[PDB]
Amino acid sequence: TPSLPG
Amino acid sequence: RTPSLPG
Amino acid sequence: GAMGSMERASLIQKAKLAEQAERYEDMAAFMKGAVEKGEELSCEERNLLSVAYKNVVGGQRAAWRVLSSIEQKSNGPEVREYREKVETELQGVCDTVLGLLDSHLIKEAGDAESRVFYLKMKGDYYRYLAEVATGDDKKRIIDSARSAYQEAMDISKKEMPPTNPIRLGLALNFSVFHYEIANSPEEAISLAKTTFDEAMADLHTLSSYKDSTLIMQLLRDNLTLWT
Amino acid sequence: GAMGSMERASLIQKAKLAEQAERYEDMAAFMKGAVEKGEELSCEERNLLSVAYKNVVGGQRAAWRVLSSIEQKSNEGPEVREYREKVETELQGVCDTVLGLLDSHLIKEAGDAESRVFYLKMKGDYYRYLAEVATKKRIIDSARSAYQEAMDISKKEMPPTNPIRLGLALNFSVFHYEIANSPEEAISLAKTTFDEAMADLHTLSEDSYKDSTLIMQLLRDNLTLWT
Ligand SMILES: *N1CCC[C@@H]1[C@@H](c1ccccc1)c1cccc(OC)c1
Ligand SMILES: *N1CCC[C@@H]1[C@@H](c1ccccc1)c1cccc(OC)c1
Ligand SMILES: [Cl-]
Ligand SMILES: [Cl-]
Ligand code: NA
Ligand code: NA
Ligand code: NA
Ligand code: NA
Repeated sequence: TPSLPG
Repeated sequence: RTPSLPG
Repeated sequence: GAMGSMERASLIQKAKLAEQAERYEDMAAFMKGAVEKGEELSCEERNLLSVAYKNVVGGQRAAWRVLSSIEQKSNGPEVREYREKVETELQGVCDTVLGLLDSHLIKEAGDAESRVFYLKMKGDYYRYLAEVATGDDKKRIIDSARSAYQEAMDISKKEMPPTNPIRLGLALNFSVFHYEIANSPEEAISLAKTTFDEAMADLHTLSSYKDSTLIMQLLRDNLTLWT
Repeated sequence: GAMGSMERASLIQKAKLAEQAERYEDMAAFMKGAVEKGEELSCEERNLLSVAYKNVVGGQRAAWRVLSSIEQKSNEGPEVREYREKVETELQGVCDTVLGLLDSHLIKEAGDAESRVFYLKMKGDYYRYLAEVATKKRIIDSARSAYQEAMDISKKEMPPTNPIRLGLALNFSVFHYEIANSPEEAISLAKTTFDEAMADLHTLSEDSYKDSTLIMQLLRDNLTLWT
Protein backbone atom coordinates (compact mmCIF):
# COMPACT_ATOMS: atom_id res chain seq x y z
CA THR A 1 0.00 0.00 0.00
CA PRO A 2 1.42 3.42 -0.88
CA SER A 3 2.47 5.97 1.70
CA LEU A 4 2.70 9.73 1.23
CA PRO A 5 4.68 10.31 -2.01
CA GLY A 6 6.89 13.04 -0.56
CA ARG B 1 28.32 16.18 -26.08
CA THR B 2 28.15 13.68 -28.95
CA PRO B 3 26.95 10.27 -27.72
CA SER B 4 29.49 7.48 -27.14
CA LEU B 5 28.81 3.73 -27.02
CA PRO B 6 25.94 3.12 -24.57
CA GLY B 7 27.56 0.03 -23.09
CA GLY C 1 30.79 14.89 12.05
CA ALA C 2 32.51 15.30 8.68
CA MET C 3 30.38 18.41 8.12
CA GLY C 4 31.28 20.01 11.46
CA SER C 5 33.69 22.52 9.94
CA MET C 6 31.29 23.86 7.28
CA GLU C 7 28.98 26.84 7.84
CA ARG C 8 25.30 26.02 8.23
CA ALA C 9 24.35 28.28 5.33
CA SER C 10 26.97 26.64 3.11
CA LEU C 11 25.59 23.19 3.95
CA ILE C 12 22.05 24.28 2.98
CA GLN C 13 23.36 25.79 -0.26
CA LYS C 14 25.25 22.58 -1.10
CA ALA C 15 22.22 20.44 -0.23
CA LYS C 16 20.31 22.35 -2.91
CA LEU C 17 23.15 21.92 -5.43
CA ALA C 18 23.28 18.21 -4.66
CA GLU C 19 19.54 17.96 -5.31
CA GLN C 20 20.00 19.67 -8.70
CA ALA C 21 22.78 17.18 -9.53
CA GLU C 22 20.65 14.23 -8.32
CA ARG C 23 23.33 13.41 -5.73
CA TYR C 24 20.98 12.41 -2.94
CA GLU C 25 23.56 10.79 -0.66
CA ASP C 26 25.47 14.06 -0.72
CA MET C 27 22.25 15.98 -0.17
CA ALA C 28 21.43 13.90 2.90
CA ALA C 29 24.94 14.26 4.32
CA PHE C 30 24.77 18.05 3.90
CA MET C 31 21.35 18.18 5.55
CA LYS C 32 22.59 15.96 8.39
CA GLY C 33 25.44 18.42 8.88
CA ALA C 34 22.97 21.30 8.96
CA VAL C 35 20.74 19.57 11.51
CA GLU C 36 23.76 18.87 13.72
CA LYS C 37 24.45 22.61 14.01
CA GLY C 38 21.69 22.49 16.63
CA GLU C 39 19.36 25.17 15.22
CA GLU C 40 15.72 24.67 14.25
CA LEU C 41 14.91 23.99 10.61
CA SER C 42 12.59 26.13 8.53
CA CYS C 43 9.77 24.47 6.61
CA GLU C 44 11.85 24.52 3.43
CA GLU C 45 14.79 22.95 5.26
CA ARG C 46 12.63 20.22 6.84
CA ASN C 47 11.43 19.36 3.36
CA LEU C 48 15.03 19.25 2.08
CA LEU C 49 15.93 16.84 4.89
CA SER C 50 12.96 14.60 4.17
CA VAL C 51 13.47 14.57 0.39
CA ALA C 52 17.16 13.75 0.71
CA TYR C 53 16.75 10.80 3.06
CA LYS C 54 13.63 9.51 1.30
CA ASN C 55 15.60 9.27 -1.93
CA VAL C 56 18.42 7.42 -0.17
CA VAL C 57 16.25 5.01 1.81
CA GLY C 58 13.84 4.60 -1.09
CA GLY C 59 16.62 3.29 -3.30
CA GLN C 60 17.70 0.91 -0.56
CA ARG C 61 14.14 -0.32 0.03
CA ALA C 62 13.65 -0.98 -3.67
CA ALA C 63 16.95 -2.87 -3.89
CA TRP C 64 16.08 -4.85 -0.74
CA ARG C 65 12.74 -5.80 -2.25
CA VAL C 66 14.42 -6.95 -5.50
CA LEU C 67 16.90 -9.08 -3.57
CA SER C 68 14.29 -10.45 -1.15
CA SER C 69 12.19 -11.52 -4.15
CA ILE C 70 15.16 -13.32 -5.72
CA GLU C 71 15.81 -14.92 -2.34
CA GLN C 72 12.22 -16.14 -1.92
CA LYS C 73 12.31 -17.74 -5.37
CA SER C 74 15.72 -19.36 -4.81
CA ASN C 75 14.14 -21.08 -1.79
CA GLY C 76 24.30 -20.91 -2.29
CA PRO C 77 24.42 -18.25 0.43
CA GLU C 78 25.19 -15.32 -1.87
CA VAL C 79 21.65 -13.96 -2.36
CA ARG C 80 21.03 -13.95 1.38
CA GLU C 81 24.44 -12.42 2.08
CA TYR C 82 23.90 -9.59 -0.38
CA ARG C 83 20.34 -9.00 0.82
CA GLU C 84 21.73 -8.77 4.36
CA LYS C 85 24.38 -6.28 3.20
CA VAL C 86 21.75 -4.00 1.69
CA GLU C 87 19.57 -4.53 4.77
CA THR C 88 22.36 -3.42 7.12
CA GLU C 89 22.96 -0.29 5.05
CA LEU C 90 19.25 0.55 5.09
CA GLN C 91 19.16 0.00 8.85
CA GLY C 92 22.13 2.35 9.19
CA VAL C 93 20.36 5.11 7.26
CA CYS C 94 17.19 4.72 9.32
CA ASP C 95 19.20 4.75 12.55
CA THR C 96 20.87 7.96 11.34
CA VAL C 97 17.54 9.67 10.62
CA LEU C 98 16.05 8.48 13.91
CA GLY C 99 19.11 9.81 15.71
CA LEU C 100 18.63 13.27 14.20
CA LEU C 101 14.96 13.28 15.20
CA ASP C 102 15.76 12.20 18.76
CA SER C 103 18.87 14.45 19.03
CA HIS C 104 17.19 16.85 18.97
CA LEU C 105 14.74 17.87 16.24
CA ILE C 106 11.55 16.65 17.91
CA LYS C 107 12.16 18.20 21.31
CA GLU C 108 13.35 21.51 19.80
CA ALA C 109 10.49 21.87 17.31
CA GLY C 110 8.96 25.26 17.94
CA ASP C 111 5.46 24.82 16.51
CA ALA C 112 2.88 22.04 16.27
CA GLU C 113 3.27 21.62 12.51
CA SER C 114 7.00 20.93 12.78
CA ARG C 115 6.55 18.67 15.80
CA VAL C 116 3.97 16.56 13.97
CA PHE C 117 6.15 16.52 10.86
CA TYR C 118 9.08 15.10 12.85
CA LEU C 119 7.05 12.62 14.92
CA LYS C 120 5.46 11.34 11.71
CA MET C 121 8.94 11.02 10.24
CA LYS C 122 10.00 9.02 13.32
CA GLY C 123 7.08 6.67 12.80
CA ASP C 124 7.96 6.38 9.11
CA TYR C 125 11.59 5.48 9.72
CA TYR C 126 10.71 2.90 12.38
CA ARG C 127 8.23 1.56 9.82
CA TYR C 128 11.03 1.21 7.26
CA LEU C 129 13.01 -0.70 9.89
CA ALA C 130 9.98 -2.87 10.59
CA GLU C 131 9.78 -3.94 6.92
CA VAL C 132 13.15 -5.70 7.25
CA ALA C 133 13.14 -6.64 10.94
CA THR C 134 12.37 -10.03 12.43
CA GLY C 135 11.49 -11.57 15.75
CA ASP C 136 11.62 -9.64 19.01
CA ASP C 137 13.43 -6.71 17.40
CA LYS C 138 10.55 -6.34 14.95
CA LYS C 139 8.05 -6.28 17.82
CA ARG C 140 9.97 -3.51 19.60
CA ILE C 141 10.29 -1.51 16.38
CA ILE C 142 6.56 -1.85 15.70
CA ASP C 143 5.74 -0.54 19.17
CA SER C 144 8.16 2.36 18.67
CA ALA C 145 6.57 3.27 15.33
CA ARG C 146 3.06 3.16 16.81
CA SER C 147 4.07 5.34 19.76
CA ALA C 148 5.60 8.01 17.53
CA TYR C 149 2.64 8.02 15.17
CA GLN C 150 0.18 8.18 18.06
CA GLU C 151 1.97 11.13 19.65
CA ALA C 152 1.81 12.94 16.31
CA MET C 153 -1.90 12.10 16.07
CA ASP C 154 -2.62 13.51 19.53
CA ILE C 155 -0.86 16.79 18.69
CA SER C 156 -2.47 17.19 15.26
CA LYS C 157 -5.99 16.72 16.65
CA LYS C 158 -5.41 19.39 19.31
CA GLU C 159 -3.52 21.91 17.17
CA MET C 160 -4.40 21.44 13.48
CA PRO C 161 -7.68 21.53 11.56
CA PRO C 162 -8.81 18.20 10.05
CA THR C 163 -7.99 19.35 6.49
CA ASN C 164 -4.40 20.32 7.34
CA PRO C 165 -2.20 18.51 4.76
CA ILE C 166 0.45 17.51 7.31
CA ARG C 167 -2.24 16.03 9.56
CA LEU C 168 -3.77 14.21 6.59
CA GLY C 169 -0.43 12.77 5.48
CA LEU C 170 0.27 11.58 9.02
CA ALA C 171 -3.05 9.72 9.09
CA LEU C 172 -2.28 8.25 5.66
CA ASN C 173 1.07 6.87 6.78
CA PHE C 174 -0.20 5.68 10.18
CA SER C 175 -3.02 3.83 8.44
CA VAL C 176 -0.48 2.22 6.09
CA PHE C 177 1.49 1.19 9.19
CA HIS C 178 -1.61 -0.45 10.69
CA TYR C 179 -2.37 -2.36 7.49
CA GLU C 180 1.07 -3.30 6.13
CA ILE C 181 3.12 -3.63 9.33
CA ALA C 182 0.95 -4.18 12.40
CA ASN C 183 -1.52 -6.65 10.78
CA SER C 184 -4.36 -4.39 11.98
CA PRO C 185 -6.51 -3.81 8.88
CA GLU C 186 -9.53 -2.76 10.95
CA GLU C 187 -7.51 -0.02 12.65
CA ALA C 188 -6.15 1.03 9.24
CA ILE C 189 -9.62 1.28 7.71
CA SER C 190 -11.15 3.03 10.75
CA LEU C 191 -8.36 5.61 10.83
CA ALA C 192 -8.43 6.32 7.09
CA LYS C 193 -12.24 6.54 7.11
CA THR C 194 -12.48 8.87 10.11
CA THR C 195 -9.75 11.08 8.66
CA PHE C 196 -11.49 11.19 5.28
CA ASP C 197 -14.88 12.11 6.75
CA GLU C 198 -13.60 14.79 9.11
CA ALA C 199 -11.65 16.50 6.32
CA MET C 200 -14.56 16.22 3.88
CA ALA C 201 -16.79 18.21 6.25
CA ASP C 202 -14.53 21.27 5.92
CA LEU C 203 -13.55 21.17 2.22
CA HIS C 204 -15.95 24.06 1.51
CA THR C 205 -14.08 26.47 3.80
CA LEU C 206 -10.84 26.06 1.82
CA SER C 207 -9.35 28.21 -0.94
CA SER C 208 -5.83 24.34 -0.07
CA TYR C 209 -8.76 22.44 -1.55
CA LYS C 210 -6.35 20.99 -4.11
CA ASP C 211 -3.83 19.99 -1.43
CA SER C 212 -6.32 18.36 0.94
CA THR C 213 -8.30 16.61 -1.80
CA LEU C 214 -5.08 15.14 -3.21
CA ILE C 215 -4.27 13.43 0.08
CA MET C 216 -7.92 12.44 0.59
CA GLN C 217 -7.70 10.52 -2.67
CA LEU C 218 -4.57 8.79 -1.39
CA LEU C 219 -6.62 7.71 1.64
CA ARG C 220 -9.40 6.60 -0.72
CA ASP C 221 -7.07 4.51 -2.89
CA ASN C 222 -5.92 2.62 0.19
CA LEU C 223 -9.51 2.17 1.41
CA THR C 224 -10.50 0.75 -1.99
CA LEU C 225 -7.55 -1.64 -1.97
CA TRP C 226 -8.42 -2.51 1.64
CA THR C 227 -12.23 -2.77 1.25
CA GLY D 1 40.89 -5.63 0.71
CA ALA D 2 37.25 -6.11 1.71
CA MET D 3 36.68 -8.65 -1.10
CA GLY D 4 39.84 -10.69 -0.50
CA SER D 5 38.11 -13.37 1.56
CA MET D 6 35.27 -13.90 -0.94
CA GLU D 7 35.29 -16.58 -3.63
CA ARG D 8 35.71 -15.38 -7.21
CA ALA D 9 32.46 -17.07 -8.25
CA SER D 10 30.59 -15.45 -5.37
CA LEU D 11 31.89 -12.02 -6.38
CA ILE D 12 30.66 -12.58 -9.95
CA GLN D 13 27.30 -13.83 -8.68
CA LYS D 14 26.90 -10.79 -6.42
CA ALA D 15 27.91 -8.44 -9.25
CA LYS D 16 24.97 -9.86 -11.21
CA LEU D 17 22.63 -9.39 -8.23
CA ALA D 18 23.88 -5.83 -7.77
CA GLU D 19 23.10 -5.13 -11.41
CA GLN D 20 19.55 -6.46 -10.96
CA ALA D 21 19.18 -4.14 -7.95
CA GLU D 22 20.76 -1.22 -9.89
CA ARG D 23 23.45 -0.96 -7.21
CA TYR D 24 26.30 -0.11 -9.54
CA GLU D 25 28.83 0.99 -6.91
CA ASP D 26 28.45 -2.43 -5.30
CA MET D 27 28.59 -4.10 -8.72
CA ALA D 28 31.85 -2.33 -9.51
CA ALA D 29 33.38 -3.25 -6.15
CA PHE D 30 32.48 -6.92 -6.63
CA MET D 31 33.93 -6.96 -10.15
CA LYS D 32 37.09 -5.22 -8.91
CA GLY D 33 37.47 -7.97 -6.32
CA ALA D 34 36.99 -10.59 -9.02
CA VAL D 35 39.68 -8.97 -11.19
CA GLU D 36 42.04 -9.02 -8.18
CA LYS D 37 41.84 -12.82 -8.03
CA GLY D 38 44.29 -12.71 -10.92
CA GLU D 39 42.46 -14.83 -13.48
CA GLU D 40 41.51 -13.56 -16.92
CA LEU D 41 37.93 -12.33 -17.31
CA SER D 42 35.59 -14.08 -19.69
CA CYS D 43 33.64 -12.12 -22.27
CA GLU D 44 30.60 -12.01 -19.98
CA GLU D 45 32.76 -10.90 -17.05
CA ARG D 46 34.42 -8.11 -19.10
CA ASN D 47 30.94 -6.78 -19.88
CA LEU D 48 29.97 -6.87 -16.20
CA LEU D 49 33.12 -4.93 -15.26
CA SER D 50 32.47 -2.35 -17.96
CA VAL D 51 28.74 -1.87 -17.23
CA ALA D 52 29.42 -1.42 -13.54
CA TYR D 53 32.02 1.31 -13.87
CA LYS D 54 30.20 2.97 -16.79
CA ASN D 55 27.21 3.53 -14.55
CA VAL D 56 29.28 4.79 -11.62
CA VAL D 57 31.29 7.26 -13.69
CA GLY D 58 28.21 8.10 -15.77
CA GLY D 59 26.42 9.44 -12.71
CA GLN D 60 29.52 11.38 -11.66
CA ARG D 61 29.97 12.91 -15.12
CA ALA D 62 26.33 13.95 -15.29
CA ALA D 63 26.54 15.58 -11.86
CA TRP D 64 29.83 17.26 -12.77
CA ARG D 65 28.22 18.74 -15.88
CA VAL D 66 25.28 20.08 -13.86
CA LEU D 67 27.56 21.71 -11.31
CA SER D 68 30.00 23.05 -13.91
CA SER D 69 27.10 24.73 -15.72
CA ILE D 70 25.90 26.34 -12.47
CA GLU D 71 29.46 27.45 -11.73
CA GLN D 72 29.93 28.95 -15.20
CA LYS D 73 26.70 30.92 -14.86
CA SER D 74 27.64 32.13 -11.37
CA ASN D 75 30.91 33.41 -12.89
CA GLU D 76 28.77 35.67 -15.12
CA GLY D 77 30.81 32.41 -2.04
CA PRO D 78 33.07 29.42 -2.70
CA GLU D 79 30.35 26.78 -2.32
CA VAL D 80 29.60 25.95 -5.97
CA ARG D 81 33.29 25.61 -6.81
CA GLU D 82 33.96 23.57 -3.68
CA TYR D 83 31.19 21.10 -4.45
CA ARG D 84 32.08 20.82 -8.14
CA GLU D 85 35.66 20.13 -7.04
CA LYS D 86 34.43 17.45 -4.63
CA VAL D 87 32.52 15.64 -7.39
CA GLU D 88 35.44 16.11 -9.79
CA THR D 89 37.86 14.53 -7.31
CA GLU D 90 35.55 11.54 -6.81
CA LEU D 91 35.21 11.13 -10.57
CA GLN D 92 38.99 11.25 -11.01
CA GLY D 93 39.32 8.67 -8.26
CA VAL D 94 37.03 6.25 -10.08
CA CYS D 95 38.86 6.77 -13.38
CA ASP D 96 42.18 6.18 -11.59
CA THR D 97 40.75 2.98 -10.09
CA VAL D 98 39.69 1.67 -13.51
CA LEU D 99 42.95 2.65 -15.18
CA GLY D 100 44.80 0.97 -12.33
CA LEU D 101 42.87 -2.28 -12.84
CA LEU D 102 43.59 -2.14 -16.54
CA ASP D 103 47.29 -1.51 -16.13
CA SER D 104 47.95 -3.81 -13.15
CA HIS D 105 45.70 -6.75 -14.04
CA LEU D 106 43.95 -6.74 -17.41
CA ILE D 107 46.04 -5.23 -20.23
CA LYS D 108 48.47 -7.87 -21.47
CA GLU D 109 50.59 -8.61 -24.50
CA ALA D 110 49.39 -12.22 -24.75
CA GLY D 111 45.64 -11.79 -25.07
CA ASP D 112 43.22 -12.76 -27.77
CA ALA D 113 42.40 -9.80 -29.97
CA GLU D 114 38.89 -9.40 -28.54
CA SER D 115 40.10 -8.85 -24.98
CA ARG D 116 43.15 -6.78 -25.93
CA VAL D 117 41.03 -4.37 -27.97
CA PHE D 118 38.27 -4.28 -25.34
CA TYR D 119 40.66 -3.23 -22.59
CA LEU D 120 42.68 -0.74 -24.64
CA LYS D 121 39.42 0.89 -25.75
CA MET D 122 38.43 1.06 -22.10
CA LYS D 123 41.75 2.71 -21.26
CA GLY D 124 41.08 5.29 -23.95
CA ASP D 125 37.56 5.89 -22.62
CA TYR D 126 38.67 6.47 -19.02
CA TYR D 127 41.46 8.81 -20.06
CA ARG D 128 38.83 10.60 -22.15
CA TYR D 129 36.66 11.01 -19.04
CA LEU D 130 39.65 12.46 -17.20
CA ALA D 131 40.23 14.78 -20.15
CA GLU D 132 36.65 16.09 -19.90
CA VAL D 133 37.46 17.66 -16.51
CA ALA D 134 41.15 18.55 -17.05
CA THR D 135 42.51 21.97 -17.95
CA LYS D 136 44.89 18.08 -20.22
CA LYS D 137 47.32 17.80 -23.15
CA ARG D 138 49.06 14.80 -21.59
CA ILE D 139 45.77 13.11 -20.68
CA ILE D 140 44.50 13.67 -24.23
CA ASP D 141 47.61 12.03 -25.64
CA SER D 142 47.23 9.07 -23.27
CA ALA D 143 43.68 8.54 -24.51
CA ARG D 144 44.82 8.87 -28.12
CA SER D 145 47.65 6.37 -27.66
CA ALA D 146 45.36 3.76 -26.10
CA TYR D 147 42.68 4.14 -28.77
CA GLN D 148 45.31 4.03 -31.51
CA GLU D 149 46.83 0.80 -30.23
CA ALA D 150 43.35 -0.71 -30.04
CA MET D 151 42.60 0.47 -33.59
CA ASP D 152 45.80 -1.06 -34.95
CA ILE D 153 45.01 -4.43 -33.39
CA SER D 154 41.37 -4.30 -34.50
CA LYS D 155 42.24 -3.62 -38.15
CA LYS D 156 44.76 -6.48 -38.24
CA GLU D 157 42.90 -9.14 -36.27
CA MET D 158 39.13 -8.49 -36.53
CA PRO D 159 36.65 -8.19 -39.41
CA PRO D 160 35.23 -4.72 -40.14
CA THR D 161 31.82 -5.77 -38.78
CA ASN D 162 33.16 -6.97 -35.42
CA PRO D 163 31.06 -5.20 -32.73
CA ILE D 164 34.05 -4.49 -30.46
CA ARG D 165 35.93 -2.97 -33.40
CA LEU D 166 32.86 -0.89 -34.33
CA GLY D 167 32.35 0.41 -30.79
CA LEU D 168 36.03 1.34 -30.55
CA ALA D 169 35.76 3.31 -33.80
CA LEU D 170 32.63 5.02 -32.51
CA ASN D 171 34.34 6.13 -29.32
CA PHE D 172 37.62 7.11 -30.97
CA SER D 173 35.64 9.25 -33.40
CA VAL D 174 33.86 10.90 -30.45
CA PHE D 175 37.30 11.49 -28.95
CA HIS D 176 38.42 13.22 -32.14
CA TYR D 177 35.27 15.37 -32.29
CA GLU D 178 34.73 16.26 -28.61
CA ILE D 179 38.21 16.16 -27.03
CA ALA D 180 40.94 16.48 -29.66
CA ASN D 181 39.44 19.33 -31.74
CA SER D 182 39.65 17.13 -34.84
CA PRO D 183 36.11 17.01 -36.27
CA GLU D 184 37.31 16.25 -39.81
CA GLU D 185 39.14 13.15 -38.53
CA ALA D 186 36.08 12.20 -36.46
CA ILE D 187 33.84 12.40 -39.52
CA SER D 188 36.28 10.53 -41.76
CA LEU D 189 36.67 7.72 -39.21
CA ALA D 190 32.93 7.33 -38.68
CA LYS D 191 32.31 7.33 -42.45
CA THR D 192 34.95 4.79 -43.40
CA THR D 193 34.04 2.56 -40.46
CA PHE D 194 30.36 2.59 -41.41
CA ASP D 195 31.03 1.98 -45.10
CA GLU D 196 33.50 -0.86 -44.52
CA ALA D 197 31.06 -2.58 -42.15
CA MET D 198 28.16 -2.09 -44.59
CA ALA D 199 30.08 -3.91 -47.30
CA ASP D 200 30.65 -6.99 -45.12
CA LEU D 201 27.17 -7.33 -43.57
CA HIS D 202 26.32 -9.93 -46.20
CA THR D 203 28.69 -12.39 -44.49
CA LEU D 204 26.81 -12.26 -41.17
CA SER D 205 24.15 -14.43 -39.62
CA GLU D 206 20.92 -12.85 -38.44
CA ASP D 207 22.31 -12.54 -34.90
CA SER D 208 25.66 -11.03 -35.84
CA TYR D 209 23.89 -8.73 -38.30
CA LYS D 210 21.79 -7.28 -35.46
CA ASP D 211 24.82 -6.70 -33.22
CA SER D 212 26.82 -5.00 -35.96
CA THR D 213 24.02 -2.88 -37.43
CA LEU D 214 23.00 -1.49 -34.06
CA ILE D 215 26.47 0.04 -33.64
CA MET D 216 26.57 1.13 -37.29
CA GLN D 217 23.33 3.00 -36.61
CA LEU D 218 25.03 4.83 -33.75
CA LEU D 219 27.91 5.78 -36.06
CA ARG D 220 25.41 7.10 -38.58
CA ASP D 221 23.58 9.06 -35.87
CA ASN D 222 26.82 10.84 -35.03
CA LEU D 223 27.67 11.39 -38.71
CA THR D 224 24.27 12.94 -39.41
CA LEU D 225 24.57 15.08 -36.27
CA TRP D 226 28.02 16.32 -37.28
CA THR D 227 27.28 16.91 -40.99
N1 LIG E 1 7.16 14.53 1.39
C1 LIG E 1 7.27 14.78 2.92
C2 LIG E 1 8.20 15.98 3.02
C3 LIG E 1 8.86 16.06 1.86
C4 LIG E 1 7.79 15.51 0.76
C5 LIG E 1 6.86 16.67 0.40
C6 LIG E 1 7.59 17.90 -0.17
C7 LIG E 1 8.69 17.78 -0.98
C8 LIG E 1 9.32 18.92 -1.47
C9 LIG E 1 8.83 20.19 -1.13
C10 LIG E 1 7.74 20.31 -0.32
C11 LIG E 1 7.11 19.17 0.17
C12 LIG E 1 5.79 16.23 -0.60
C13 LIG E 1 6.04 16.21 -2.00
C14 LIG E 1 5.07 15.81 -2.88
C15 LIG E 1 3.80 15.40 -2.39
C16 LIG E 1 3.57 15.42 -1.02
O1 LIG E 1 2.33 15.02 -0.49
C17 LIG E 1 1.29 14.80 -1.47
C18 LIG E 1 4.56 15.82 -0.12
N1 LIG F 1 29.33 -1.65 -23.28
C1 LIG F 1 30.82 -2.07 -23.44
C2 LIG F 1 30.93 -3.34 -22.60
C3 LIG F 1 29.84 -3.40 -21.81
C4 LIG F 1 28.68 -2.62 -22.63
C5 LIG F 1 28.03 -3.63 -23.57
C6 LIG F 1 27.38 -4.86 -22.89
C7 LIG F 1 26.73 -4.76 -21.70
C8 LIG F 1 26.16 -5.89 -21.14
C9 LIG F 1 26.23 -7.14 -21.78
C10 LIG F 1 26.86 -7.23 -22.98
C11 LIG F 1 27.44 -6.10 -23.54
C12 LIG F 1 26.95 -2.94 -24.40
C13 LIG F 1 25.63 -2.69 -23.91
C14 LIG F 1 24.71 -2.05 -24.70
C15 LIG F 1 25.07 -1.65 -26.02
C16 LIG F 1 26.37 -1.91 -26.47
O1 LIG F 1 26.79 -1.55 -27.75
C17 LIG F 1 25.95 -0.58 -28.41
C18 LIG F 1 27.30 -2.55 -25.67
CL1 LIG G 1 27.73 -9.39 0.31
CL1 LIG H 1 31.84 20.36 -0.81
NA1 NA I 1 26.64 -19.87 -5.26
NA1 NA J 1 42.11 -14.06 -0.40
NA1 NA K 1 41.88 16.03 -44.86
NA1 NA L 1 22.63 16.40 -40.52
